[PDB]
Amino acid sequence: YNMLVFRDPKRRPQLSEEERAKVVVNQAEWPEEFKDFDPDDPYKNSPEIIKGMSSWNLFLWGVECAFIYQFYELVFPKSI
Amino acid sequence: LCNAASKVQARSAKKLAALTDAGIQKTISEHNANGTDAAVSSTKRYLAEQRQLFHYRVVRFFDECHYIISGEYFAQYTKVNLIWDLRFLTKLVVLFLIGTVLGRQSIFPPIDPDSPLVEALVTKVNPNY
Amino acid sequence: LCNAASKVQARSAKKLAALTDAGIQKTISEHNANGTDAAVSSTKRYLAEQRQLFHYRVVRFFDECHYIISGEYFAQYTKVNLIWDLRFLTKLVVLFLIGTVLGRQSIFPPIDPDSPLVEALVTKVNPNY
Amino acid sequence: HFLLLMFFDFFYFIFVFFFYGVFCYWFILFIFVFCFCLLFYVFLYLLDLFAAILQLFIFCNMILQLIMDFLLFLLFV
Amino acid sequence: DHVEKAMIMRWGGTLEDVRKLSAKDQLRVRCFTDIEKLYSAYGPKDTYLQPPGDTLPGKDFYR
Amino acid sequence: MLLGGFVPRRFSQFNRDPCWMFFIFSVGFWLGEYPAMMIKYNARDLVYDPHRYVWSHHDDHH
Amino acid sequence: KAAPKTLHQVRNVAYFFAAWLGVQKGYIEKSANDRLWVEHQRKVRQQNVERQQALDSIKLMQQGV
Amino acid sequence: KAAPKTLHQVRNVAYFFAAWLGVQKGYIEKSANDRLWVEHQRKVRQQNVERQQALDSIKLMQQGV
Amino acid sequence: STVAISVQGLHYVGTGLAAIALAGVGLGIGTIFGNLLVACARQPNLTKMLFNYAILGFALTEAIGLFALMLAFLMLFS
Amino acid sequence: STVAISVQGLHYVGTGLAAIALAGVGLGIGTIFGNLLVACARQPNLTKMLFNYAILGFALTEAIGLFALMLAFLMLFS
Amino acid sequence: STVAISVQGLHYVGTGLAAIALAGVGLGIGTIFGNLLVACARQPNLTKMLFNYAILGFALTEAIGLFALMLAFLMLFS
Amino acid sequence: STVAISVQGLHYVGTGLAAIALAGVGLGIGTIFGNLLVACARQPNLTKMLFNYAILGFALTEAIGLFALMLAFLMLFS
Ligand SMILES: CCCCCCCCCCCCCCCCCC(=O)OC[C@H](COP(=O)([O-])OCC(O)COP(=O)([O-])OC[C@@H](COC(=O)CCCCCCCCCCCCCCCCC)OC(=O)CCCCCCCCCCCCCCCCC)OC(=O)CCCCCCCCCCCCCCCCC
Ligand SMILES: CCCCCCCCCCCCCCCCCC(=O)OC[C@H](COP(=O)([O-])OCC(O)COP(=O)([O-])OC[C@@H](COC(=O)CCCCCCCCCCCCCCCCC)OC(=O)CCCCCCCCCCCCCCCCC)OC(=O)CCCCCCCCCCCCCCCCC
Ligand SMILES: CCCCCCCCCCCCCCCCCC(=O)OC[C@H](COP(=O)([O-])OCC(O)COP(=O)([O-])OC[C@@H](COC(=O)CCCCCCCCCCCCCCCCC)OC(=O)CCCCCCCCCCCCCCCCC)OC(=O)CCCCCCCCCCCCCCCCC
Ligand SMILES: CCCCCCCCCCCCCCCCCC(=O)OC[C@H](COP(=O)([O-])OCC[N+](C)(C)C)OC(=O)CCCCCCCCCCCCCCCCC
Ligand SMILES: CCCCCCCC/C=C\CCCCCCCC(=O)O[C@H](COC(=O)CCCCCCC/C=C/CCCCCCCC)COP(=O)(O)OCCN
Repeated sequence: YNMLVFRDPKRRPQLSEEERAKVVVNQAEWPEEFKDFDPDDPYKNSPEIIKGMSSWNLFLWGVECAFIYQFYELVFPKSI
Repeated sequence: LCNAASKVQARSAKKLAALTDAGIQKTISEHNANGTDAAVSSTKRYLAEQRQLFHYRVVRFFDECHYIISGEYFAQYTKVNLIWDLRFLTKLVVLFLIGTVLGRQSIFPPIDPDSPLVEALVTKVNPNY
Repeated sequence: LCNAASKVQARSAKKLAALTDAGIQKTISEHNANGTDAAVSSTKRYLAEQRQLFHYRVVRFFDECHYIISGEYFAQYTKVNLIWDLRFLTKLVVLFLIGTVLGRQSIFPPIDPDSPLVEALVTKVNPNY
Repeated sequence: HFLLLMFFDFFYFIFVFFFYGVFCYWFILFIFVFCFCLLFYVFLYLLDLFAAILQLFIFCNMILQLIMDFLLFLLFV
Repeated sequence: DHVEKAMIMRWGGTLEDVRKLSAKDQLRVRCFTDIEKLYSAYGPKDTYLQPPGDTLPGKDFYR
Repeated sequence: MLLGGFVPRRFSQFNRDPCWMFFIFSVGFWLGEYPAMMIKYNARDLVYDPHRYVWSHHDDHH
Repeated sequence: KAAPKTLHQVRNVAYFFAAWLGVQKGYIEKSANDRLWVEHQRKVRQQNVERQQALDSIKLMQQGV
Repeated sequence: KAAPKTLHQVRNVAYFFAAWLGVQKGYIEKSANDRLWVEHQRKVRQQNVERQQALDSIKLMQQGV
Repeated sequence: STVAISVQGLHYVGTGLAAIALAGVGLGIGTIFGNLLVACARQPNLTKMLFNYAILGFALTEAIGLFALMLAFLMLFS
Repeated sequence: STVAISVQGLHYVGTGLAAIALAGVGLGIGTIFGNLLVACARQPNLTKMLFNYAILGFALTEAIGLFALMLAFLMLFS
Repeated sequence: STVAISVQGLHYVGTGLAAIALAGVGLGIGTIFGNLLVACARQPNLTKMLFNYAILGFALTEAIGLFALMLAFLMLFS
Repeated sequence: STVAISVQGLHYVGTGLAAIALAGVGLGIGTIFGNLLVACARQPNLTKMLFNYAILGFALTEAIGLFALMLAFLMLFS
């Protein structure tokens, strides 16, 4: 998949179909971060860097900083 | 006008079927069987819970105030708490500015009668606005 | 300043203990044990559900439109439906009026330049407002 | 860069002073114009990115062509 | 620098004349300069071209 | 060269990496500064400078 | 999938549409008023120009060249 | 009852208080401006009265009773 | 003497001239697609790579036309 | 000394120039249908895909021609 | 000073320039009816389909011709 | 008599004339890609190589337009 011009790398298969069919999948050994692993969404279960900090919260933080940048002088104007 | 409506309905139906949440699917099936609305039911449940949790909010507020005032909050202060406090400060500043703008009911400060900008007010194209 | 705070906290604690809802009490106990906030958790659950039910809302809208257009809704029309439709009409009228006021950004219609009320605009006490 | 500056100025103008049309009955015209501006923005940035590298390539190629015009190669025996 | 030049030239031609204004007035002037910047080549040209019959001060106001 | 790295699948995943957290903060600033300019520069009480015809850059550069 | 016992979503869409139509009515009214006032100001400036020209003509006659 | 891991409610109250204080700042500013303009209009009316009285006095002298 | 004159309507003239820059742009795009068809007739299995190259050529030619159109609109608003 | 002159008729001249660009468009069209036919004769089996690509050629060239025509009409009424 | 002029005769000049737009248009048609012949000799069995496509191209070019003609006539009787 | 006259609007006219240069540049670029297609359908094994040369050609041909465009800016901003 892509996010703007950033494309997610994909690992090339190395096993042949015959060898691959003989592989037994045991997700019990897998880490909890990667279970029901999906190439189209590998980071769905990945932990947050800061607990409770959503992406929307950061976006809104930036929006508020922009509003402050544009509106601070309207409330605390300064002379030349 | 009808093909577009059918296409939109089909797309939303596909997306609804796609989600693999047991609770959401169960609620959707139950409401479809009963002919009721799941979203409105969710809204009513939420408002009921918030109505029943108001005094819980008050108790939590007093507990948090005691926690902060006692100094226990700053004893275990970390960088994450610093990030949260910076977010908090930013919201406070933006809310103060918005409150000032709403309080004076104007984006810009009003012009005093002795200011030389009064001419600008007199020469408004539309005095109604 | 402290006695009042203690009294308010005690009153809210009594009211919180009074309610006899098993689910609410269970959630409160669990969050108190874990030290988390129940009200905020309820809000997040609600928003998650509404985010996952958007396309359900779209499908329901199209189903209801088909139900109304097919004439099946009017076949079983009763007095209760009449009451609901009157409520619906009242809300529509009030929303239209509020929309007009917001659209012109004025409670009253603006004054035309050829009107004799222009003098009123000229003689404003505060031209800023 | 002149073109980029001028287009950015136009985009700022229409975005700031005509976005209110989203709430009006001519919203479709503004949405069409805005989509066209976004497309033009992306196209200009891609074109500039490609052109800068290509122009450096040609700048070095001219110098190497000067050098190659006077080089004589011997054959090993 | 451009903002200060506009303020000085339009309100006396001297820094002291600008400082005679209040902070609110300076805010208004600077925001008008921002407006002119955002219009640039596409905004109305009455922001710098005085229409005939306009009662506002002209270029020889301070001369 | 755009070879690899963490790529969030959707908006909600931008919080899974500090660098993309900073990126989404910056995007919020970028996109939210435009509404602020709409509100500020299309305000009812915004008034053009009375002395705007006293001087302009057009006469200066000419 | 039984027939819907409530029409909440249709009603919500209708509420939005009603508010939007009211907004359009108000916007049209305000735009018309703004155009009227722009024309009025233009006429005022034209009248001022004519008055100034008449004054200049009278002053020219007083000059008597 | 463990210590709170989040301070959401205190933050909400602080948000309300910040907005309220901003509202008070704006209200004070607007009220002061309104008082200034009221005084200005009163002065204008007083000046108009004085001008009318002076005109009437000059007309009285022209009457010459 | 030191006479000086400014003319208002001249910006309509220059603008029109810039529009003529779209004559060869138009044509050029034409030409590309022309050749494309012949190519797709000569090597019908290459109906996608040739299409991609034609799109690239159109994009570059449209950039040139756009360079000209910026001047055309800018003089018209000066 | 200053002399500001507003010549009204000049807006006609520029308009006409903006129409000249149409030639570079129209010719453009013919070229695409000048070669399409040949392709249809070379590979009659692709009478359909070639037609669609030529129509896309017409669209892109035609779009350049409306961009010029907008300048032509704006200066005719202003 | 403030000065304004209205040169009527200019309305002819623009009308002439728009006519030049036909120069390409006509030429374009020729190109079509050139290749058509070369296409009909190679594949005489496809005269009907090629003729229909040539008529299509002629109509598309005539559209631009009528646009230019409309501009010319408007600037002539205005 | 002897008058030093300074007309202001002329800088538009010249600017527009410079844009006419692009009419060639644009067209030229198209020609390249035209041949490119006819060259890729005649020896597809070299497609990549051919593409590279085309890009080189585009970069050389475009360069010239820039020259003209520069002049326009110089006269348009002076
Ligand atoms: C200057 C000062 C002036 C002051 C004036 C006075 C001020 C007011 C004073 C008081 C007056 C008296 C009280 C009146 C109250 C009226 C409101 C009320 O009660 O609401 C409850 C009522 C629901 O009550 P209910 O029926 O009892 O609900 C039962 C359940 O609880 C249901 O529960 P639930 O689970 O459903 O809960 C969710 C529900 C409840 O949510 C809410 O409660 C919402 C908030 C309620 C208050 C809203 C007030 C609105 C007033 C005007 C706008 C002001 C700003 C509002 C900001 C809201 C932000 C969210 O959500 C909604 O209602 C959703 C509504 C939006 C639907 C969106 C659908 C859009 C589809 C478009 C498709 C187009 C396709 C075209 C194809 C064409 C092809 C050719 O909801 C509404 O009325 C919603 C109104 C929304 C109006 C929005 C208008 C926005 C402006 C126009 C759009 C412009 C931008 C977009 C343009 C796009 C191009 C087309
Ligand atoms: C002219 C045009 C100008 C345009 C300017 C620009 C316009 C804006 C453009 C955009 C700007 C950038 C974005 C900025 C966004 C900022 C807002 C935001 O994000 O909010 C989210 C933020 C929560 O975000 P969070 O921390 O991420 O939440 C995490 C969880 O989601 C938490 O989830 P949860 O479960 O907690 O969810 C509930 C939560 C979330 O709820 C919401 O989201 C609320 C709605 C959010 C938007 C609010 C915008 C506010 C802007 C100013 C006001 C405008 C009208 C707002 C109407 C709201 C109606 C509900 O509720 C609250 O936040 C509650 C807040 C209210 C607390 C009430 C406590 C009062 C205690 C008083 C005790 C006094 C005792 C004195 C004893 C003295 C003894 C001596 O909430 C707030 O900031 C709430 C602000 C509320 C301000 C109300 C001020 C009203 C005016 C003053 C009061 C006057 C009447 C009463 C006087 C009484 C006498 C004292
Ligand atoms: C995939 C691409 C991604 C980006 C790629 C890179 C960039 C490329 C360039 C373009 C980027 C586009 C922008 C990014 C996308 C943003 C939207 C999104 O996805 O958000 C998901 C997000 C959910 O994601 P999440 O991470 O799961 O969040 C979990 C929960 O939100 C829970 O979060 P929490 O736990 O943190 O909760 C915090 C707290 C905080 O909650 C709040 O504070 C709520 C916010 C309140 C409003 C404050 C400001 C809102 C910002 C508006 C201005 C935005 C300007 C920039 C937008 C540019 C868009 C292009 O929440 C609450 O307490 C609950 C809220 C209850 C209050 C509701 C009532 C609010 C009343 C407001 C009053 C003020 C109104 C003005 C008038 C006032 C007059 C007195 O959905 C929303 O929340 C959407 C709500 C707002 C929708 C409209 C926003 C602006 C327009 C966005 C258009 C985007 C177009 C994209 C097209 C894609 C097509 C393929
Ligand atoms: C005894 C002790 C007493 C202590 C009392 C303490 C009182 C404190 C009172 C409140 C103080 C508030 C200070 C901060 C606000 C200052 C506002 C200000 O000056 O604004 C003017 C300035 C602007 O100054 P300006 O007015 O010159 O700029 C205007 C410019 N024009 C005119 C062109 C528009 O505003 C800003 O620059 C705002 C920038 C944002 C501020 C918030 C930053 C938050 C952090 C963001 C970065 C980190 C993100 C990380 C994300 C990823 C994480 C992994
Ligand atoms: C206290 C605020 C309450 C909020 C209620 C808002 C209700 C508004 C409903 C109608 C809005 C449309 C009105 C149409 C006409 C607007 C005209 C205008 O711009 O007037 C401004 C009002 O406009 C503004 O101030 C705001 C402009 C737009 C603000 C945008 C708000 C935030 C938008 C966020 C966009 C982010 C992306 C979202 C994408 C969604 C759509 C794809 C005031 O000035 P005038 O008196 O007309 O004269 C000024 C000249 N001296």
